[PDB]
Amino acid sequence: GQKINPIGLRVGIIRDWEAKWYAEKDFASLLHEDLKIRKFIDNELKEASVSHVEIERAANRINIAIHTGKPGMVIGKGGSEIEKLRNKLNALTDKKVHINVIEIKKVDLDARLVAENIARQLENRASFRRVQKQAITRAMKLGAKGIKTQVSGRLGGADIARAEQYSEGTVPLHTLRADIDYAHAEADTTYGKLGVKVWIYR
Amino acid sequence: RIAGVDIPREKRVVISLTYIYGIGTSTAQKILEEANVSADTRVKDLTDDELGRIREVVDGYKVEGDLRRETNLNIKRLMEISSYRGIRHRRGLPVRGQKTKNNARTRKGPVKTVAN
Amino acid sequence: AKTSMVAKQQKKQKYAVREYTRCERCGRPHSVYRKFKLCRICFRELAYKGQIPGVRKASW
Amino acid sequence: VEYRGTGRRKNSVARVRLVPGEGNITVNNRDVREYLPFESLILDLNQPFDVTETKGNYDVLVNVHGGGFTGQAQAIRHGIARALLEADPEYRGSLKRAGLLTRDPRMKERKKPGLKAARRSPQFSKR
Amino acid sequence: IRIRLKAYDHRVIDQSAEKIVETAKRSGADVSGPIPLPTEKSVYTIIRAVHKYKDSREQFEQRTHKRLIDIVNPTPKTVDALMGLNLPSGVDIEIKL
Amino acid sequence: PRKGSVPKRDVLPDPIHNSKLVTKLINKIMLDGKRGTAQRILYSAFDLVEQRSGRDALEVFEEAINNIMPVLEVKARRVGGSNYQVPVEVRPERRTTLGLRWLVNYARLRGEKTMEDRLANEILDAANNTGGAVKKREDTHKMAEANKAFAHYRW
Amino acid sequence: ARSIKKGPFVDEHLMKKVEAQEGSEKKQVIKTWSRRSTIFPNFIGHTFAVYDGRKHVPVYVTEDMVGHKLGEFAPTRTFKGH
RNA sequence: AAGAACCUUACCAAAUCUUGACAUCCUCUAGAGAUAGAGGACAGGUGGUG
RNA sequence: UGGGCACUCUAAGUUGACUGCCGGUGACAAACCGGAGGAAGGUGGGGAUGACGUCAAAUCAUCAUGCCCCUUAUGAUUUGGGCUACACACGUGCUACAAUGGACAAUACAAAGGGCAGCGAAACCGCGAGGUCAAGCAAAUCCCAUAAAGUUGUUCUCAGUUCGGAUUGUAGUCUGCAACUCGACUACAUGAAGCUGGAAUCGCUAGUAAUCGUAGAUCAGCAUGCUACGGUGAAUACGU
Repeated sequence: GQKINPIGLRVGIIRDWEAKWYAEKDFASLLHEDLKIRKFIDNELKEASVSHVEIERAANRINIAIHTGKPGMVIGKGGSEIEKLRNKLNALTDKKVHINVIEIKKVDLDARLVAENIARQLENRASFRRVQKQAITRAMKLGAKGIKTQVSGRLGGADIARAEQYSEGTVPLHTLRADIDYAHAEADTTYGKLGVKVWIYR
Repeated sequence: RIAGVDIPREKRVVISLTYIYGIGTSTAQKILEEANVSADTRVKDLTDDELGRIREVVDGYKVEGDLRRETNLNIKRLMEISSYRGIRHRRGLPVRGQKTKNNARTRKGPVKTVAN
Repeated sequence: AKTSMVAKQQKKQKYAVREYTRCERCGRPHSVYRKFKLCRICFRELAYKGQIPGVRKASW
Repeated sequence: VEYRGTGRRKNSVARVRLVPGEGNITVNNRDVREYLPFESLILDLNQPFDVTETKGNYDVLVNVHGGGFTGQAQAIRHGIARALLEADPEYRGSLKRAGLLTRDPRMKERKKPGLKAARRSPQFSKR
Repeated sequence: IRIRLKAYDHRVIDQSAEKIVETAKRSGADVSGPIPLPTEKSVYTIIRAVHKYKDSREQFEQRTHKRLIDIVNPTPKTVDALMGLNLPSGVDIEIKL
Repeated sequence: PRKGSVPKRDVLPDPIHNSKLVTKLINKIMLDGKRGTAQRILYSAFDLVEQRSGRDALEVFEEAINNIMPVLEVKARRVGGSNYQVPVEVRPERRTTLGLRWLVNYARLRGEKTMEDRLANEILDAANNTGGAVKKREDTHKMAEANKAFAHYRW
Repeated sequence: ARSIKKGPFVDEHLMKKVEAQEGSEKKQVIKTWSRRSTIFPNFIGHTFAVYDGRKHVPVYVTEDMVGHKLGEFAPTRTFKGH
């Protein structure tokens, strides 16, 4: 146990909560509704480049703001796809008509998208060194002040767990006045699970 | 001396009378409410007429011998019918249900150690 | 074992002293809070992302 | 003619009201020798009354709440010094020389995790 | 007339301390100043480790900030404009009325 | 320690006799933060020794303290298989700390009924060059007397 | 234990198989699982095969045993020394 | 383990069950009580290897 | 209490402590010593923050997971028992071995929290646990709630005792379908070891060591455990 979670450390100071609502009572059911929506979103919007999911609640209505790197894939050809998402969520408990899609223009500048992109290639028998270096190269080319990447566990199919970590630029994880996007992803391979961590600082 | 059990002299009545088996402090304070004794006079400064008043009250309670006999037949009954409390009495173990694994000395008695 | 004790806890027991609390996210039967219905582990992971409203690290 | 000089010590706040007059010290509408159990607290209370000569010249109408008695006594003492300057502001030339205008920050310590309560540690043996 | 607001974030309760006194002064009405009410801190202490490593505890807080604003001259244009609450979906409103 | 010197925490004069020495004696009698008793212990003994001797309570105390305070201590050096007991003269500040400590410790070790009478008994005995408190300094001097041959080993 | 308002406790099915046979002369060896039932005064001259956890130890109920639960008369643990 | 009378209990003895305790599509009567009578690919495993 | 909101609090913003300054030692420069304000002076004090790596350290029993097996069992529902068993040894604490104390009565001074079918006042009954009725409070508004050590007097007069409260007997209170295994308590009776702990050993240089109570998480009920909160509160620290 060495590194504190970058997101948890900076939440409330410079970062903001995803679940933004108040519940003096019924907090347990309202919170578990958030996870129930998020978990359903996770598998339904799997191949869509979904990075963050914000659930807001006001006047017995659930507001969902889904930040995606592939708008239109979620929305559909004018709204057909998002309609199925809305009504499928709508069937669960109350009504949640508000769904807002936010475009993520720099997909390679998002930690969750970069980590997921790395993890999916790793599952398809790819070099654990090439995926890190190429992804790192793209982010630095996009103006990021610094990017750090780490892939752990049976690198290349070996019988012993290792951890390949490559870094470029400046990634100060000790400074609090700095927004470092951190995300962890898993790549289930034939030899076992992999651990991907990305530290994109802009 | 009350009914055969001599109490320590040069002591206050409320304190000296607890030396009798079967009588404690709370019971002793009860005597001085009935018998008109100031609870501060020494047994050696006590007056014989005060002794009579005290002695009349004492036998009303289960004072001596009887309380010893009562407590024994209660345990003896537990021994005869072989309950949880009463079998542990035979083996000298805490009968309430305390932990006998490491800390039970006023029931086990002396520490007869086994070497390793 | 899991998936049987979880359903048993979900199932209404006969009396009011038979039911217990399990972490609805993972099923842990120990150290489960009541304001969040979450174990000490699931509390840490969800509070780190910020999915529990208003919960932040205390530094007093 | 109340010279309001505030004073805080530990978890106590004293509302010192200096008023002219030779008389006793009335802590929470009570004599200082009936309020404070010990005289040593009453000596520490009159420290700024003695450093600059104004002993007993004021009837301190103090409204103290919080803490025990030593915390309240020094909160009054600190409040008295912050009120002696409220009467005459040419008094600091000896109050700073004796350190009476400074809020003492020697407040208690956190119960440090991993260590037994405060800065001390539990028993340690070798296996 | 006792409008009170509770919020987990102090910034949205400071913004909620305002923005309703301004809709109170939108009509002709006197409103009392935002009363700073004591916040309620809930402290949680959990073991960081997933098993046995005790004495290593992660401490979390949750501060519910509170405000009190009192309308002193309730005009009809205030009861109609009382629905203009710009709640950011996370600021609880309790108008005692 | 290693880095320079440590400033010491000071005391205020006694409420009654106006002596910083008297207040520090209270700080020694005190157990478990109980000032109340310690303050009562001394005043029940200062006012008691006045009835025994006759002179002022603080006047006898000042005389007694002088007869407990040590003049020459014995600090330990080391050359090897022999430990050098090097006699070192006591600095004035440590003398009062030792004199007050030996008054309390050798009053506790005695006994008649209570602590106040023991303290008062030891106070008068010290002014008369008797008691354990003055027997501790007589042994402290004696060890300093014997080991004058190690005087020049004073670091 | 219990109270004076609540009174004594016997399992809702246990006494039913006691006042079932009391109109007959012969006592029975009723198998029992409720160790928590108070031995009632009507429990007299009756063998109760109380479950200790693995077996049904029988117990002839005398007057003195009224007051304690039959669980006190069924040894659960076994110990033969060290 | 920040909570062992039942539960928790993952352990043991009895009463039991096998598409299952759970997916995914296809009011009375005995009886400790469960439960009983009347008013199919699949699951699962606190099983093992930190 | 009317009235004010003055003081204090409450919580938002905003000043301040930056070697700015004044000297003097280094002008190889950094730096260092003392002084001045100033509430705070030299990273002002505490918290969070734990690099490369180390220990194949811990966790397949939070969870997931590669592989390996069970799959009318290694799965599954119930009642009872066990997890509390006791020849003993070890670690961590609590309580005392009293007179700076026991008891007996009066008499003060906090902080921090929690609370909706919860906190539960006031009254009444009971020796007491507690029970019956209950106001108010979704709470800076009502309740937990009273801090206790502390102060003042009286009593004991060094004694295994008016210290100590382990252990048993009896009769009860609450919670729970159900306190036997194996709950917390309350009364009356009893009254153990223990007269300050050997060799060894740990902690600490301030509001610390020591000492007194309060609160919370879990929780039908159950803490000498843990986490927090305050009250009283030492002192030499020359020196390497």
